Amino acid sequence: DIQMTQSPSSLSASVGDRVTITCRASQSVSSAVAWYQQKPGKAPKLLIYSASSLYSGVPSRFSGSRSGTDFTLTISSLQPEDFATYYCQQSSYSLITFGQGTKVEIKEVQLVESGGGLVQPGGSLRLSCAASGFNLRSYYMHWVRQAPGKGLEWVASISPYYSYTYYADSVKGRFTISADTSKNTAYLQMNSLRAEDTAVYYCARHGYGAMDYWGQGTLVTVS
Amino acid sequence: DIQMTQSPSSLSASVGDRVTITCRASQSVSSAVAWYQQKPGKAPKLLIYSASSLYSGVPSRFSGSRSGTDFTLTISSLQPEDFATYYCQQSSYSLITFGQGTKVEIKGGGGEVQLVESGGGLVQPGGSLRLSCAASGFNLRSYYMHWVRQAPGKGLEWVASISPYYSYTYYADSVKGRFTISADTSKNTAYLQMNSLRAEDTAVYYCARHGYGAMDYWGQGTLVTVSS
Amino acid sequence: DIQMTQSPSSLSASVGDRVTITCRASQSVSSAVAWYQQKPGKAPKLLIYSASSLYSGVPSRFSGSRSGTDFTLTISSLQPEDFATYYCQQSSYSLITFGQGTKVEIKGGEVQLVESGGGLVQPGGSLRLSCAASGFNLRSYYMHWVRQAPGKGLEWVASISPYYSYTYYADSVKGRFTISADTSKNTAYLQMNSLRAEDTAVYYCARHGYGAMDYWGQGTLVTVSS
Amino acid sequence: DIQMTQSPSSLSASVGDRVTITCRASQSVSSAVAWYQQKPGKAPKLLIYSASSLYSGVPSRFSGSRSGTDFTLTISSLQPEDFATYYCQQSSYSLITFGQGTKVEIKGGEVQLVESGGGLVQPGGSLRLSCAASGFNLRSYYMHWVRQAPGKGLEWVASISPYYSYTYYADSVKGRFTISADTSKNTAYLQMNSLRAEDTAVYYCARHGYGAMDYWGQGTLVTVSS
Ligand SMILES: [Cl-]
Ligand SMILES: [Cl-]
Ligand SMILES: [Cl-]
Ligand SMILES: [Cl-]
Ligand SMILES: [Cl-]
Ligand SMILES: [Cl-]
Ligand SMILES: [Cl-]
Ligand code: NA
Ligand code: NA
Repeated sequence: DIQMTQSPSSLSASVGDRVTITCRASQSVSSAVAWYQQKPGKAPKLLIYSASSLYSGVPSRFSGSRSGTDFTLTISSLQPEDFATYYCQQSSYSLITFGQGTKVEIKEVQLVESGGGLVQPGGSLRLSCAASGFNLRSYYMHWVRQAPGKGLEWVASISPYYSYTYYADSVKGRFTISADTSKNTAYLQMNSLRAEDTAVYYCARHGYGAMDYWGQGTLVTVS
Repeated sequence: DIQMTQSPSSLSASVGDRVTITCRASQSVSSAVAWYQQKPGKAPKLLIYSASSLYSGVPSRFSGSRSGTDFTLTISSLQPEDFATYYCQQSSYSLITFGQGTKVEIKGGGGEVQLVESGGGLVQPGGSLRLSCAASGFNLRSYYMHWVRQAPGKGLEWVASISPYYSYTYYADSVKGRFTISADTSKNTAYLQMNSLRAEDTAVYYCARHGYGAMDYWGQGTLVTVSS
Repeated sequence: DIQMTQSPSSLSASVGDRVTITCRASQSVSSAVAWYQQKPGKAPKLLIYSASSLYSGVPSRFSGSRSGTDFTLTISSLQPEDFATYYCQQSSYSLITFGQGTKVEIKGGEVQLVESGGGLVQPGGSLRLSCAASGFNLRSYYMHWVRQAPGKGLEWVASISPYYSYTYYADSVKGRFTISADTSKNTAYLQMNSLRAEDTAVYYCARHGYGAMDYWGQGTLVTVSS
Repeated sequence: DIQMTQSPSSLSASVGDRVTITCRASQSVSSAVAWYQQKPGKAPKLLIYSASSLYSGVPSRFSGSRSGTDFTLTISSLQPEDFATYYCQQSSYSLITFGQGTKVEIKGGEVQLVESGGGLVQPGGSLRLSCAASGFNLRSYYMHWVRQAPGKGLEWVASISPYYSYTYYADSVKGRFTISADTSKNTAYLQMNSLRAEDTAVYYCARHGYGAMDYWGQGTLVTVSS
């Protein structure tokens, strides 16, 4: 006797923004509505119960309202730890249902990797890393990869202005790192692809004998 | 002077949803605020002016609001032609400014038939790519699946097809020996392996489902650029 | 074993006109002919299949015919939303082919803006963009230039006032761009000097109205690179 | 010419704890050591560089140390946002390497729910899930099972009432699943019969509080596949 339709299914905002998520109750309506937050890999956490009551310990920028059939969760000033999937729940005397969930996502120096995908062993693949906010000719750039569930593994680096290259032993003679200064883009040319190459591939900018700026990564699955 | 901050920068929604987009004026405020809709490849179109006046011909499901510095565009029930990017605009007596834009994208989609291509990108001649087409709302095991491509400013060109239950493949002469079509029923996904790419392969690649001796459902397409 | 020759490749018509598009099957023939509509930036949409069957949800003003090797798509009364490109498809048991397409386009009285002059230059180069207006007296309105870098948002560039040609510029183009207008020719211009890579964008010209921009041109692409 | 060995591979701690992570350079050694934090599904963030320099905007509770070959990251007082995986990095003039990583995990308050029994079955098979409760009397609360298919949303499965053991079921599992409890042993159960591919999911146990579900277990994975 209850049904909840949640909107939007995802949204991207910036830190400090005001975000609203709606759940429309299209059958029986009551105030027995709760909101949950779920971080990737973890169980849900209760935010609000009885449609508008703040759960003990939950920060005050979360609040809930009901107007007619519409229940709304408002995050008043979005914080970096707020990025998660949010669910509404409605309860009747006989049933419980959940809305479909809303993914809330983040977003100056910027790096964007592309090129990943599901690929066949033995073939070749080019990865790209598009830089903005800086001239990557003036920086060492790095590729670092991470197989699923495993650690960071440095793959290759290329030097500023002279394009000297450095490689991990594990990819030497198979991978070539390069860059197009005119396009402010760095590249990774992967040859003779194999199962160990399955990984998220990150591009990172050198600073301080370290890597201070990272892209979000592109997934390469070899199968 | 004026400055506008638009949020969210993007949202995904479904047909029937009520969607709200905010623009905060951080300086001078008047009700001289307008909203525009822009579709890909197209000029912007005016939706609302003077913060709440609907422009002639715009559907009544679009409304504009103001509360202090906060201006809002509301779509009361999202329709399939509403997926676009939206911009607010503020005018002063000496300056014009726009918000950064909000993209409204289609969600995915439930039990509705949907095709989503991916894998496009820029490659040098001789390079290779593998396109994927992820199906939702139906099992591609039961249907012929097609790839069709369109070079910029040119016509539709059939690329390849793959049959159900038997995996028989069919290719245009222009890609024989270079492209391979396949399907993975367990992932409900079709693929186009593209080897030995040349400049003339530059195009938007669409995946399409067979129905009625025709192609009844189509993806949004993925762009492939082959350039030296 | 199939081949489709589609005619015409383009045509100009008015709302309310009857429009017909033909595809001749030059090789084997069957009833397996379909017709599609495609609008700029969108995937094709199926209109008719098996030469004459109307696809669910398509308006009845669309119909498909066949006489011999010739298949025809008829739009009994063109509506504003029908301006688009149309394609026939033919299938055999071994092949699919598409006709080359027919663009159905609009032809007075209506407000129109048409930008031109875009092109590719090196940093430090220059271009003059022009915006030809019809349907209204450009001298009576504020005219604007707005640009959009690829993948990015709209950015106001410059405005010119009616009757007095007072000019207004965004800070990013001050001292480099000049807006002007020839009212006797109903054309606005954007002289773009000292170009830099960040000026790369589609440039639109827009008419002022209601404190906003009610009519825009289709834009002209400017690319600056070394 | 460089190699880092990181320990522990994982540790469990509470908010307010002092926590230390060690990386031993077993080959050439220098001050060129950095520390990174990474949260699930996100890129690493730089914390410390040159073994002891705090990157701009990193809280002062993070500090880095060196004793000979051993490099140590210390979090003086663990905060909720610090539960993450941490990595050390060493650079030479020719190579970069990373430690194997340290997962820093929350310990468990008094309330715990622990699901077990998840596993792999063929369509038509059966499983019994267990939910062990501690820190509260299960007899006095509604208990719920809620599941989540990979990359999808929460779906309520079943609930059982306190003191009278009334049961409630989702339509999608009616006639296949049975929820039960053993109050004397503080355990709830979900018997899952006649399984199908669509039942594949992480299954959570949850305690009723305030008309909602105030405590959740970490869930147990069920995979149904031919
Ligand atoms: Cl190499
Ligand atoms: Cl490939
Ligand atoms: Cl060929
Ligand atoms: Cl003809
Ligand atoms: Cl019909
Ligand atoms: Cl009609
Ligand atoms: Cl005007
Ligand atoms: Na010139
Ligand atoms: Na059932």
